[PDB]
Amino acid sequence: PITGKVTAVIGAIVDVHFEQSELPAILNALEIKTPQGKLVLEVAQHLGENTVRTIAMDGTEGLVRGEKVLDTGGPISVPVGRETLGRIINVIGEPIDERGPIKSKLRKPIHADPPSFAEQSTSAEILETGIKVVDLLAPYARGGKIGLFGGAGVGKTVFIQELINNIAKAHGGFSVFTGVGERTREGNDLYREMKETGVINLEGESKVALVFGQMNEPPGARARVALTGLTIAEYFRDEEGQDVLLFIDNIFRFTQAGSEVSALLGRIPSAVGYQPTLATDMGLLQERITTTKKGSVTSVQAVYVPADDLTDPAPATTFAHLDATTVLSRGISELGIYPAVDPLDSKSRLLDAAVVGQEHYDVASKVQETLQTYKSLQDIIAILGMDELSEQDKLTVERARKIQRFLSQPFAVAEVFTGIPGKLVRLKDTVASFKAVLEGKYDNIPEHAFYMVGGIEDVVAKAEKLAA
Amino acid sequence: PPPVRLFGVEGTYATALYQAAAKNSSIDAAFQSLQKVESTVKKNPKLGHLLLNPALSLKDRNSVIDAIVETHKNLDGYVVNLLKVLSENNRLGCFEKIASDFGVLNDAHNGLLKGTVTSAEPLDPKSFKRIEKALSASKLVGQGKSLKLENVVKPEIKGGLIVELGDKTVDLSISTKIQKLNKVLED
Amino acid sequence: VRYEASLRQLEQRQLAKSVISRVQSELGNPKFQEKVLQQSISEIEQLLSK
Amino acid sequence: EVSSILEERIKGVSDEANLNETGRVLAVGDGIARVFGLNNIQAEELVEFSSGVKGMALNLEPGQVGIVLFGSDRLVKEGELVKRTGNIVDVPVGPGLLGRVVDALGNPIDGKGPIDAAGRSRAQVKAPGILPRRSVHEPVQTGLKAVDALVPIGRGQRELIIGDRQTGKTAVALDTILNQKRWNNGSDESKKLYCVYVAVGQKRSTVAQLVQTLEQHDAMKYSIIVAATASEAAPLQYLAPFTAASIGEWFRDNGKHALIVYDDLSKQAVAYRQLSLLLRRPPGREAYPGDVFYLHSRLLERAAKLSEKEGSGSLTALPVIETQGGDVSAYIPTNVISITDGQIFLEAELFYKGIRPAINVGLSVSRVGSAAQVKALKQVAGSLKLFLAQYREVAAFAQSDLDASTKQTLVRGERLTQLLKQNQYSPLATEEQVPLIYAGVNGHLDGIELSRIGEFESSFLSYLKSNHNELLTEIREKGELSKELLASLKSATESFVAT
Amino acid sequence: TKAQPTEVSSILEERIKGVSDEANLNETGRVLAVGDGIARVFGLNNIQAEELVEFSSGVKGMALNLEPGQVGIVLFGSDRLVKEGELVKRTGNIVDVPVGPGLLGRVVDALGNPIDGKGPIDAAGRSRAQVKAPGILPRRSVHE
Repeated sequence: PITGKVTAVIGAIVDVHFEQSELPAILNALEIKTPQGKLVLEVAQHLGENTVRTIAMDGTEGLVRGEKVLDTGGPISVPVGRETLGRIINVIGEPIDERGPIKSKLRKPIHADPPSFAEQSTSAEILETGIKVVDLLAPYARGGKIGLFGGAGVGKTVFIQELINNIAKAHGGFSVFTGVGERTREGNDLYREMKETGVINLEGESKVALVFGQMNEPPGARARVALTGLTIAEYFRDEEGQDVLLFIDNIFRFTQAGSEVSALLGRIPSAVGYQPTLATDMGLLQERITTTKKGSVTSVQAVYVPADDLTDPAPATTFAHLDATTVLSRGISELGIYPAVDPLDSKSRLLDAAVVGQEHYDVASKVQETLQTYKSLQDIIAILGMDELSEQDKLTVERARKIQRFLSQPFAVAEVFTGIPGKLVRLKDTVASFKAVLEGKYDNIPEHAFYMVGGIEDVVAKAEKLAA
Repeated sequence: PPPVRLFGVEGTYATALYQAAAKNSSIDAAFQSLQKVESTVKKNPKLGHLLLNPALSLKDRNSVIDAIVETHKNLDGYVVNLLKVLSENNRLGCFEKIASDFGVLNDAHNGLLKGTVTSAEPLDPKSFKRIEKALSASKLVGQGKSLKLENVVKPEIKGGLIVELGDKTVDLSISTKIQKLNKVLED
Repeated sequence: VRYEASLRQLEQRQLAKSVISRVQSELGNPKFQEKVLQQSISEIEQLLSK
Repeated sequence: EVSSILEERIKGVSDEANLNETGRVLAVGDGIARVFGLNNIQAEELVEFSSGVKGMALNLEPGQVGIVLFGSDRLVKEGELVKRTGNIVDVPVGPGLLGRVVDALGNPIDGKGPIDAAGRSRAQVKAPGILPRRSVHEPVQTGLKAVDALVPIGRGQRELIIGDRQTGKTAVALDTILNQKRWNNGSDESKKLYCVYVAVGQKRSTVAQLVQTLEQHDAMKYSIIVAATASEAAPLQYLAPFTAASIGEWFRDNGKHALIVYDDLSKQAVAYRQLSLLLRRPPGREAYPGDVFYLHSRLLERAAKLSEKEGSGSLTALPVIETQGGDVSAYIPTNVISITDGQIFLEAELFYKGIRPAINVGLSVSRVGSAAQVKALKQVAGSLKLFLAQYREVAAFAQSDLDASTKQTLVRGERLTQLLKQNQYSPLATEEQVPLIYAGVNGHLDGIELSRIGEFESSFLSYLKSNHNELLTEIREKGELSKELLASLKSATESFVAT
Repeated sequence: TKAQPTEVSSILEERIKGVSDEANLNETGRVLAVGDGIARVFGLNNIQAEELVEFSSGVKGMALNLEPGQVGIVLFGSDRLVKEGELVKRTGNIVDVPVGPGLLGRVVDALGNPIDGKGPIDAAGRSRAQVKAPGILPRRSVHE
């Protein structure tokens, strides 16, 4: 069998010298049986003389040089099935939810190629959500990558949970929360919250599958957690048809992990230190997220900008890949608005007069223009007084503060936590609500009574009952 | 392929030579002839000193090989093709480097270990035999892996001895014992 | 107390050069032979015990 | 005498050796002995030279193993037997390190005595999983009102202390240990925080003062001081937090709690830079290894508040990072900032303004929050945060003519700033933290002049003790503030403001 | 002493064994050290500079570094498909792409493979990728 003895351990770059004519191919997966169970090395070079240069996916401590290695022959094949759902699964495809051996029937190689032109999005359609704010002010796309901005404090995690529920209703989808550079504390919190909010119901169904990749996990395994998550997603899209939504945590820490492995590989750091292969690797990752004939993966990513130095290649390249960005604000949530979305920061290219229709585009522009004018108005309103400004001007401001309240809707997932039943509102009823609100028909109704509601119709009732 | 790796370092030459000449089964002949032509080459003072020296060109080196193949013929023509290769590779100083390595590979194939009894004095023939016996008695010298045990006298070591073989040494020298004793009586 | 402690250290250093003197005595005598012989047979005893 | 010492020393070279696998130095340069031999050799294995020095082998090269020396090159010389100790780096773990200043190996450098140890456990041990962890409910109290309330800290938690050296960087850390003396007295061993101070790149003269200070405040008896001094070699420095953590795991495992304060991981980084550069492994950004991030992540994620699965115990950590301008931009700060949950940002401006040690608590943050805060202390200090928040903004108009609202904020805020001043090595009980913040919140401090805040404090506390140390004892024991108790407290404070 | 791409044991063994290097290293190569989308091949002595080589991998590559008895190709193709010791055969032509008139209405990738799939290639000729731009005298005043 293909066997070789470890012939160097300079860093975590472990060179294995194999007996001749047992030729490997680049991107193979080697497994070294170890007292650490196994050490999984991934062949990333051939150094000739039937020697390799590999990266590690497991720790390299206590290695006695000359250890025999066995070559699987190709990229690690990571379990897939609906058995993976609700299971935190490690890079080596083993429980870190600790709910024991997954019964995932088939496993599939992690390194994989992006679909052909045909099986890439030729026309893009808007994947629906129950959140009206999302479907208006940053409509989610089919195949699209809409990269969330605005960290937890806006209820980011709860927002993400809401999305999982919405996706399930929306298509029939599933999700996979893949976490890169996880803080093991935060991972604990997420697992506990996710269990509680029933996106992972042990007895019940678990839509989201969890893959967490701690920072402590070696840089090679940090880079490969993302690809593993993606493989599950593509199994969902291609082999279960289902559209999925794949969260990624910091793609900055994705970058950092890739950058480190490049330097380890000896490859010269490119500008700002970031890897020379940054573009292509991201390119693969964000072109395996697209609309095939079957499903479509879509990816919501977290971008840990390096001190808002967007100019830097790692953010710039990230923004180059991201179709839309949803920019939740903590200011907004502090105005009591949950959704915490700040639409004067959230920007999408999926707001076009074709993508969502001309009427929607015009309506959106009006709602935005109302808010923009309202914001500027609030600047001088504080000194001048609203009542001292034009009847038209205070009409706008009054309508706006009511609109602002109308944006807020309880979240279905956290319905238990708030004690307030959430709202799942379809796109058509979203359009209807804002048109009427633009004509301010039922926007002659107090702000508090236009607060924390879904569709326009629902809040006609609430308006009356509040007054009564 | 070679039964043992010396991890190259011009042992890559030795390895290549080893397997090629092993299948030609002419490694003993090669080694002996290589030693023999080397002894009289080294004892040609010009190009037994200047052979080491890299003064020689490519073209001048090739002409050196022609002189060398006048010095002996045959006894593995793969080492004769090696001479050409080495002149072309312009290394002829790490020629004896390769010779030493080839000897190790050759005698490894034969299955023979070389040990040493570095000592500060030339020991008894009783001592020589007893150590040689002791090493075979221990599994350290396994069977089919022969022993050449060479006691050497080194002045640097002051008294006692260190037996070495199998990359395991037992050093019962006075110098080392003295080192620890001195240290603790200065600490 | 200070000088008493200093004197105690000085004694160790005085005896340190004496240790060196005693080392020279080992290396000259046919203790040099007899104890090397002892090391040889000791090495035999250990190595046969392997 | 000299003879008793001789017998000990000779006893210490009695019992002949019997060597096994050796290597021999080919050439030794720059703390990188390059050894021929050591065919079998665990990674991070300890090897002991014939110069007696110990090393680890970061490069295992194919035919030579490039040992890294933990000491001076003079000792080493060409052709030197390098015996293979055959044990990966391990350090004693056990209660014997309590009240002991030890070097990395574990040898008492204070020489207070050999370590009682139940194991020697390896230096780098993988982080405890998702499910081994549990939410942090227990607060840790530093006896500094601002830290305990404004920046609420728990046990298990890892939180940064990024600030400039010698502003009593060490002093801020030491204060916690002293308030933890109170808790230590408290029988439960989740309250007995067996603190570990990891002094990295710190001269022995300074560390001598530290050791003495701990002893003075009688806290050096549940303390452990891991010492890797300025001159102590870069392998020791590199592995010093790792080995130290393993000690911490023993406490955590036993269900006990402890606090490990790494000061400063910046010098741990520097040591790794020395190692990496000498091992020719490329130095990362700012000539500081790129997988220094990887090291920090491994080390800092062993700090955890366990679940009852692995017994609810913990290993609080407080890494200290030294900045020279507050340059968080710098690669080593950026990495650590990401890994830690919460930050304490200590600032120079405050120092000059008489807050010594000096903390800018506007720029301090917690990302573990008030879940690790006493319920009582939380209740009477929400208000404080908001008043101070306004105070920051309204400090930007302070320097004349001002609306009454702005001026009011300034009155409460200036008094509060004076109240939040603190001097080194003064811990303060929770039953006295709760009253002081209440007064400020009720604006009762406003009346008593700024200069008279100092006088107010001691007097107020004694007055509270005289009037009702029953109330104080209720705050401590109930741990909660009953409305009747705050009613009485409000009356008491008013009375105290009167006299 | 020094490192040479002929220190390789398989290279040395062929030489020591006095095995011939005609037309297997004059027009065929055998891959040596490969990784990082560049491959180092031994032989291909009749390789032209910037020729297109077809590997047995299937991968095609453009010679960049023509080195004494070695070539450092760039792989127009995944490293997955490439293994060490593959046989590299000269395509024999400088890198050219099909050029013609009937490419209108069809996407092609750089090689010329229609990646919309549509349009089975209709191209009159192929023309070398690097072409030195027309002279001063070739240019004339713009007006359209």
